[PDB]
Amino acid sequence: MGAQVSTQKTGAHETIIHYTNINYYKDAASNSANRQDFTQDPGKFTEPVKDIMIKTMPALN
Amino acid sequence: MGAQVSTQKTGAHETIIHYTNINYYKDAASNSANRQDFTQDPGKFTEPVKDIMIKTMPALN
Amino acid sequence: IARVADTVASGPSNSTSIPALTAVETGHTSQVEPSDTMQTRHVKNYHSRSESTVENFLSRSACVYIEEYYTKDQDNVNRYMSWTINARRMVQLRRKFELFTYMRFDMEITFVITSRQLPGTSIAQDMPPLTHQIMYIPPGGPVPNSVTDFAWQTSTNPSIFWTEGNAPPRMSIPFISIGNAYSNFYDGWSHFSQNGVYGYNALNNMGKLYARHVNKDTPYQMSSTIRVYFKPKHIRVWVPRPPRLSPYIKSSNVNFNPTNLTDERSSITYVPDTIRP
Amino acid sequence: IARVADTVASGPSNSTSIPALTAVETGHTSQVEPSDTMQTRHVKNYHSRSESTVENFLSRSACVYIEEYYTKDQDNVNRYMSWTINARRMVQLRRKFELFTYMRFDMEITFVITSRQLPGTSIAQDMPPLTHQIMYIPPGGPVPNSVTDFAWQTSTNPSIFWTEGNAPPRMSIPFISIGNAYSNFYDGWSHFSQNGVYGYNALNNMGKLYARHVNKDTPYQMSSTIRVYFKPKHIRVWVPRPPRLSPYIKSSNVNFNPTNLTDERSSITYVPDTIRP
Amino acid sequence: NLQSMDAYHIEVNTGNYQGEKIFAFQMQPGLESVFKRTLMGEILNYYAHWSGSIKLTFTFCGSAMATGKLLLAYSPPGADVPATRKQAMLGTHMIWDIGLQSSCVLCIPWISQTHYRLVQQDEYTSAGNVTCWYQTGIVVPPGTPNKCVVLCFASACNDFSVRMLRDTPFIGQTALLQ
Amino acid sequence: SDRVRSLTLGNSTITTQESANVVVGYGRWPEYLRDDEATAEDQPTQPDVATCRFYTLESVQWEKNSAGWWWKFPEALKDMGLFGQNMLYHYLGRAGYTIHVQCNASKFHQGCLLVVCVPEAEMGCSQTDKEVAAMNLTKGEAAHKFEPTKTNGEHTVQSIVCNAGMGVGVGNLTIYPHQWINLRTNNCATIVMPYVNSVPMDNMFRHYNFTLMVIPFAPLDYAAQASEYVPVTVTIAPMCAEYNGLRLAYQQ
Amino acid sequence: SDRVRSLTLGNSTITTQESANVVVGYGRWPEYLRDDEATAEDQPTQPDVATCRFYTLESVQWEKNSAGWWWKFPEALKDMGLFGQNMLYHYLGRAGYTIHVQCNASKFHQGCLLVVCVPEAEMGCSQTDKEVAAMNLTKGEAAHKFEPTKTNGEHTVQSIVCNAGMGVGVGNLTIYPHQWINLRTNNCATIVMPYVNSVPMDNMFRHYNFTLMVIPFAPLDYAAQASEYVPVTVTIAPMCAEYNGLRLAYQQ
Ligand SMILES: CCCCCCCCCCCC(=O)O
Ligand SMILES: CCCCCCCCCCCC(=O)O
Repeated sequence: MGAQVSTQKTGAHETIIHYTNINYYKDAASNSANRQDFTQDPGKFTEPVKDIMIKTMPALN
Repeated sequence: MGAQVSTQKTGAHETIIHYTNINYYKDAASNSANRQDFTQDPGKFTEPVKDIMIKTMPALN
Repeated sequence: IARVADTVASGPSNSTSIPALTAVETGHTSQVEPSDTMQTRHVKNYHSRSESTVENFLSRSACVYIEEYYTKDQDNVNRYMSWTINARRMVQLRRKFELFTYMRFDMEITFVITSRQLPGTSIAQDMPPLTHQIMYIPPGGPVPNSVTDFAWQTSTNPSIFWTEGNAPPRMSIPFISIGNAYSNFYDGWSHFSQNGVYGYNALNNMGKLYARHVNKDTPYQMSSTIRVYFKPKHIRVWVPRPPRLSPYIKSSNVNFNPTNLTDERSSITYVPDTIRP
Repeated sequence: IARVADTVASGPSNSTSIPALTAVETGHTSQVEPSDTMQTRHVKNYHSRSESTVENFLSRSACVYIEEYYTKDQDNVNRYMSWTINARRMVQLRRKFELFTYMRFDMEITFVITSRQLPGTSIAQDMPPLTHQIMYIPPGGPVPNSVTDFAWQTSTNPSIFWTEGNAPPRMSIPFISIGNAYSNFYDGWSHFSQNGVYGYNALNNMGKLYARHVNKDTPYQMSSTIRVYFKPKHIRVWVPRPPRLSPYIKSSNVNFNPTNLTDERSSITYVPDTIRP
Repeated sequence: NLQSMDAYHIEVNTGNYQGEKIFAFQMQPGLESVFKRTLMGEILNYYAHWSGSIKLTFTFCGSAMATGKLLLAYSPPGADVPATRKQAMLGTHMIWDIGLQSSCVLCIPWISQTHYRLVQQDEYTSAGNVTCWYQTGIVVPPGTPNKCVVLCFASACNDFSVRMLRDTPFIGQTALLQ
Repeated sequence: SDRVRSLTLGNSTITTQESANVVVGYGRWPEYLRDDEATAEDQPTQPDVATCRFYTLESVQWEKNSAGWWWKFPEALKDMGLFGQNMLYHYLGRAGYTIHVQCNASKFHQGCLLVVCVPEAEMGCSQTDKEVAAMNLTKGEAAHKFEPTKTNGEHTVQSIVCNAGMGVGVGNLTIYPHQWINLRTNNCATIVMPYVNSVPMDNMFRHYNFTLMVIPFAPLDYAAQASEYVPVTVTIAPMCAEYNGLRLAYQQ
Repeated sequence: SDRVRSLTLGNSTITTQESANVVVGYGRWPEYLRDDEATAEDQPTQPDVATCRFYTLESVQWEKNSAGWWWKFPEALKDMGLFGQNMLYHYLGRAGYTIHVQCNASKFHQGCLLVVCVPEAEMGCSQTDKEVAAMNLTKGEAAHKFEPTKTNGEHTVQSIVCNAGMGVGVGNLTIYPHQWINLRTNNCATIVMPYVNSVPMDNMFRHYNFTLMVIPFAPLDYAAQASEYVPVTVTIAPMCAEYNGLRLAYQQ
């Protein structure tokens, strides 16, 4: 089938950890949640300044 | 098996979106609806004229 | 795939091109678009007519019939159901099917059977789960005259045995019509002398459907209501037509009462003022 | 993958580097870390922000509504349910959604329907399993005015038929909004004259949801309580905002009563002594 | 006229009628009583969402000797309905000149904030109005009618589309038919 | 068939089934000001479709005794949508304009109008000893009309047609961009006027770049029972509208 | 020196010698609507320099007991030059905006303001049982002010500062595009807001895209003989202004 093997979340016996998935429905809205999308970009809220500010330097000068 | 992978309808997280299907019954009447047949030809009802009419021109002349 | 047309960017104009001018007398529907009668900007239209498909439009279970049958043999209550299959007794689905003159498709039939115990002063029971039997009888087959008729043997007629509590019974059927397509409208007669039956009933004959309780008898009177649902799939439709305007009166013909073309209003120039700061 | 930043080993310092000094006036949030203001050791941090994901945060079924409807037609008890879909009547889920201004996602809807028999002196029955019907009516569709209205034919409106005992009915729905994203806050009006409806209700319109017992009638009065659950999936959120501080008063607007910024305490220098040998 | 062919008739007369509004209506393909029942609107009522442009074709049914110029205007939501020709003329309009070509199309462009609109249009998803006026007037020779009929046609464009399947509110019953 | 024509500017479109070609100013077509001809250093604003669209003015009635009419632009469009708004807020302006005069009758009516665009149509006063008042030269979209006889007004314009209120012969106005509306063949007249002035730009309230005159040379006539109401509507659309010198709106 | 900065939009220019960088919305900079995101088919109008310029609103006085102020856009600019004219004549609008709040004192004065831009700043009513009136939400370039105590008005906004009239904590407003004006280091605050909405465009009278709030966290203070008049002026300039749906001006 259109099987798609992904990686499972670390277990309590770490340091065959993968699962299989197949969509049965025609609408993408039927698929399960995307609990594995780990994107980040705090810059939008933490550093929305026009002029890049270097940590080790004075904010104003 | 006789699996057949198709494309799913766009989801609310666009811009692995495919599903698998296998028929289990011997009669085609048992299969699911054909919700993905997008054919069109309005000409039958909107332009059933014998002489092609060019938009940018006079209907009668 | 089933995407909609985009709008080409148009600019000023001043030529002998007359896309706005035409003549409906030809029976031709103008193929003009905004860009032909004004300055438009380019627009990548991603909209899709995927849900306008005749398949997606008609492929949805809709109730087509409903009858009630009792368990005990008291009074003149019917203990079994009988029905001359057709979708002309439920205005909703009937109106959709009638948007087209001819139809061809397979169909998914689902049954929603529910029971109850009729009111009473002393009705303490303990009846086991009620099992029902739905039997389809194609034109000509023997019809049962009782809840114990030999016809319920279902020797060759398709039949379903369902017990309450479980998921509503279902099953698909192909394209039965003896013609190349089902006919929603038949402007003709059943007899060559131009008389007898007129319209649908003149040719359509999908047979009958019977139901009953397979349980012998109940201490106190109980009744069940079966609801038949139709869901056409693998659809094909021909010759579209004006939607039903007048309410449906009979389920055997198209009789109607002179109905208004639409709702009324003050005058041709009436437009409600919705802006009042 | 969604791992956290490690701490670089830092040693003594004595330069013109001023990572600790800054100016919040710029609207810039200091990007300082322990290693910048002290001597730190190397630490391979394996922690992950996998559960802080907007997906994992909002993708959890939360109750959004609850109503009760009876079986028998006694007194002025509603025999069916009606509901103008929205998630502003349950503070819990409503507060989460309101952490962001705009949202976009598909959704998994689950229904928890439970029934009961109202108290009485003589209520000995034997009612078969109760079957329910939940019908969604998008804006404009015909609304039923009784438990026997023609609207329940569900000709094209999505509907579910569930019998007690089985797993709670469920079904997914895409992104309905006619806009590019659901709006939790609308600082505007419904009319151009800047009047009429203000806020959410001014534009959101997900339609209505109706429920009922498909069973004809019960010997003695019984009632059922339906609980609707929402679980957004394939989530997208924009413009974060200050969490709700004041309790929710109305489900149509953001009205509130002047609430305290936080709990009080003795003085700014108050810290409970927890060490008393 | 709810049961006569006059319901479709849009009269136009000879003589001074400046400042007079020939007709007007809202742009609710599925809610407006004017469109509510047309093939187009009749279908929209099986859906809750709609989008795209609309083609309003006008046909002059007067005599071959009658002449005239009409101003077909369309004003997007936001302001009051055009009370004068000047106000209407400020919006998307089409000056139709009656001649050999009987019909004239007034394509109402899709100028909405949102991608889609509700068939059960409310003030939020307002579409605007359409008002018709006399650009000049209808001049006619001796021995010729002074009143003429102007038919109106409505249909969707190649950029039109519905979206939310629902049941039509134009059909119901109180019991199984027989 | 060159009889039918269509015009599209902005959100406006005009239709015709009985036109007579299109006169294009002095052979030139409206164009924005080039850098090697500009003077105003500030970057101009170009509303485009916002101001460059068809504006219809108050219709006028053509009678068996009508002597003529005249409009002055861009003044006449001071209250027309955004085109008029830019005139108020800006010191300098520049536009093209597409004049389209409509007037239909029937194969049984007769008459002939002269649609002309006169650049710098400086007019004279009724009383040669006095001066004229702006109020008598141009009054918004309201048209001033020529008289078949001499006028007497204090500060009125010498409306006597034969001299076109300029002290010249009306039969020579054909030297300006024009067209005729001979009812037996026409139905309208279109003229595309390019920006004509001795300066790259100019104020639009203080200066009346050109005057549109509609003078009938063939008296309107017809038989009994024949529509007596024959209106003449004027529609004009700015082209390549540029504006400079943005400041507080001018109080009319 | 990053202290000094200059802003130029249209025929307007702002100067500063004591700024603190520039906050750019949510990392985005104003941009015109793309074809793959547009809905309105008609070609939009872009006045550019005509509407995209610095508009100064009525100044406000900062007092030792001032609790705050707030403005709602684009509504607040309904009567500002041509930007307001396009709002009247058009059904749809879209703009960026460059907020620049000025406020100078001296090395002897003290105080700290919080300049913030709150998208969809839906506000509550004084009487939780009633509704609010547009007149109490935004009143042109006239600023509404927050109160240090609870309000009682019938259809008034709950001006009590601590809740910012939104039922939230004022200390958390820092999650929105903002800057502070700490007199001992600042002199002004600039914020470039990109078009933020769940729709490509929207009406500019019916919808208040965002609210500008200036709330002081450090009370204005000073000694005797020290200028007691400390005004706070707000200047804003639209960016990438687009308009659709041209029609008859809307009567306010
Ligand atoms: C086993 C059950 C068989 C039921 C047959 C139903 C056939 C439906 C045909 C509908 C014809 C029509 O709608 O014109
Ligand atoms: C078939 C049931 C359909 C129910 C539609 C629910 C839509 C929920 C939308 C929530 C909008 C919001 O929270 O801003």
